[PDB]
Amino acid sequence: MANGYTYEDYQDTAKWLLSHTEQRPQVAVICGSGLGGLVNKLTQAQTFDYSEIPNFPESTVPGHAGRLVFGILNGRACVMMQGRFHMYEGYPFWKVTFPVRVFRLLGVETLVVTNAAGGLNPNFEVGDIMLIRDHINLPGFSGENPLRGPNEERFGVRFPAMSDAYDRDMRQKAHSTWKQMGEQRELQEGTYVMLGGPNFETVAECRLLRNLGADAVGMSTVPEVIVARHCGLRVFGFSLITNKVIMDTESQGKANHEEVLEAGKQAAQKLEQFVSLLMASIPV
Amino acid sequence: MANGYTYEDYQDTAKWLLSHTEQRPQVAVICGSGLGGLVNKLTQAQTFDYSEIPNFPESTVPGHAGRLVFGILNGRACVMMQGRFHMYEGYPFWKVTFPVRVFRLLGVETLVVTNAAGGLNPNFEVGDIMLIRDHINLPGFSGENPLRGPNEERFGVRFPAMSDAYDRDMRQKAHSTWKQMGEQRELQEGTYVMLGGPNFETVAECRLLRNLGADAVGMSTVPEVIVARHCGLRVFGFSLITNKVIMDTESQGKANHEEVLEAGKQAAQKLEQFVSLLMASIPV
Amino acid sequence: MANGYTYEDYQDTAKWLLSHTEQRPQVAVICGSGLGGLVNKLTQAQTFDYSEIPNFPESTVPGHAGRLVFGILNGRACVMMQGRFHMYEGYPFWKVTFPVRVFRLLGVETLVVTNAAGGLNPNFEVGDIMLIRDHINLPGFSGENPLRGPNEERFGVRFPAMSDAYDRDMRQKAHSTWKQMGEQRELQEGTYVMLGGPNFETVAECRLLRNLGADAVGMSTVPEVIVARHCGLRVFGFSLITNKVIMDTESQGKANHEEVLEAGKQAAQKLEQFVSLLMASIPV
Repeated sequence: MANGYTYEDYQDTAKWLLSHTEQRPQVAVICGSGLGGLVNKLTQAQTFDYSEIPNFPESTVPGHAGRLVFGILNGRACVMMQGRFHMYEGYPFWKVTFPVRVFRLLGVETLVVTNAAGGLNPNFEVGDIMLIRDHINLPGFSGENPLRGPNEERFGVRFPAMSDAYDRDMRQKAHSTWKQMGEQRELQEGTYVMLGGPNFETVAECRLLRNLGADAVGMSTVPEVIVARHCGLRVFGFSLITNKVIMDTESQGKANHEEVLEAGKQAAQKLEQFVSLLMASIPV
Repeated sequence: MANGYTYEDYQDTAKWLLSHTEQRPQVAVICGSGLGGLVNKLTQAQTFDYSEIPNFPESTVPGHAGRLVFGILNGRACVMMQGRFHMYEGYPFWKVTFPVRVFRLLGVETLVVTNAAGGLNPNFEVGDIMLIRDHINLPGFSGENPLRGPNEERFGVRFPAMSDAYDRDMRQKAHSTWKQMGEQRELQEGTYVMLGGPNFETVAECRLLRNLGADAVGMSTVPEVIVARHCGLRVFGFSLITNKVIMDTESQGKANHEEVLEAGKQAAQKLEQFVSLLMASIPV
Repeated sequence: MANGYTYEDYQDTAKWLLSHTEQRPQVAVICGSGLGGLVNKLTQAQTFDYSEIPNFPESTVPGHAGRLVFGILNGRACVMMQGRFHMYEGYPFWKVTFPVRVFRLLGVETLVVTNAAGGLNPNFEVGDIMLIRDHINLPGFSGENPLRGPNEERFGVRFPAMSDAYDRDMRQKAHSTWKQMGEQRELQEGTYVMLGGPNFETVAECRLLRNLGADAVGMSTVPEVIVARHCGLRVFGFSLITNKVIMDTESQGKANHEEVLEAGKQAAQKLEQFVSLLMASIPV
């Protein structure tokens, strides 16, 4: 069905959270596959299992702890989604994106999204970090959109713009921070295309996706970004290139969630330091 | 769920309409965003709010009055949908397209569809009128189709052809009429691509859509055309180019429903005269 | 809703079948539009109407007999789906693909899929047989996938690979068999793209599909292949090019299910002999 949550449902969850923690984060971070380690840098951390939070869905995917963690990251108060929800789990987008609106009602102003992704751009290598400059919402083309149904004007407008989805200032700061890190490999950047999943792409599909102008492919993020932008949140994020997608038929190989998770560990420290540093650049 | 309306549901609504008006139009016109002024030229006009008509859905979008108006346009009896329904409102296509089949059961033979659209073809300018020569149904690729489910043979066949959707004769007459109007700007023509919405497209999505061979993009029309063709209605229509879609990242701008509606006013008189004149060209 | 069948539902149907036939096929064949004649070569044939089989959906499309036939084809025991299910019938993919998992639970190891398809590659001619080398799942891009929802690990993994969907060895054997047949026309090969239907494509849509790298277009097969691969079945199949899709606007013509079915008859004997011979090449 279309969005089942009323404005009050979001409000109730927000109030519940506010009454269970003294922390008041202005930044929210959604950790994708193999990126749950970001919470490790949090001090004064308070954890809530998704099942404790009224109205919150459940992370069923491996590598998605399913915990909402409040804490200080590089002197900045934040709330992290250690694990997220995906359409392929059977969740409609209005459920997948539930936390984003709750965050808005908590006083959050900035949303950082991260995910594991397959590289479509041939110049990418496993371990690359790609700053998301733009996206292509394939499910959206068919009408599968978290905003489908009556519009809640207390959140945003009926026809929100998406061309400026990823904050220009933050991406600039992101590049500056990367340089301060003295990293060898250049900070990649590009377009992230989202598809439903859960199966991995065929060679024909990959070629098509690259030809559409996509740099990385995944099964998440985009719906959260759309909902964030609809309610006025500043958004920025990145994809951890966990694998090079098979672009030629029978080229000895096939993607697997194992390599995805395993990759998240080698580049864990990398993006973990990066995100912590970015906290300082996030305004307010 | 799949189509919930039985053949009788359509019949009941048709009979209700026939018993409440003496008018018997052979032409139906669906007015899109900012095009509700077309009813203004109607004489002997009788209006029914969608909420009065048994089984009729509700227009919730601004600029969509939500009234079915019967009247004479240029000496021709017609029924106009002052406002339409969209998938992004939460309506499945079988609800969005309900009126089209009712029109068929009223004796209507021709359907004129109009809409506001973003220009993908760089040669288009705001205020341009694009005769729809063909379409690309993105939601249809995924199976979201008003014809999905058991086929009602009393309406049409199981596998209807769409390659000849837009009547060739009418488009020719349309061009001739435009010339008689002595209009400075040439009558544009092209392919209309439909996507779900309600958010506006990203730059990457726009580039992709243009590359797919689309001339204009919108969130309506196509489902009505498919249903019309399935039940044997002659179809023709056009898009009012209300805005030039941002084709380059951060090129100082973003689409908005306001500019869309505001544009519909400047080009209102334009397409209003055009449609009135086309009445004479519609056969029978 | 997401998959409604529990593991037990599949098991119950499998046990029912095993207790009603002594046959134990290791190969399953799904016959598409106009290909129901393949059962004619079966000896020791036992037929079950889909309506007799607990949990089985119903074939509503003409040319789809709706019978599950057990028998010997070229000395090899097989089970054939004389007719299949399609999304456009109103069936969610978890219902369309129900038989594939039942086959797995019957001891089946190989799945042969066949279908009628429109040719996108200009080199194809009506009557051509195209070995499916790869596919493009458009509905999958939007999330419409038979695997959507909680994953049944007793069938397969959460994120199955699809790049190797069509068995390389079988396609090689397929080509060898074709040569032994002394056929004049070369055995075609390519990518099959699936879309929802039930309407036939517009010219713009066709151009787009070809540009995406598709060789043939249809409204089936892909979901069955995904489910087959998820549960470990060896898969291979082909499309009977029943028509050349209109690639140019108003080029005197339009597709129809009649020509589709009529074509299946001329090339019936052709692919019928071909499939029977392939039985010998299928391993185990």
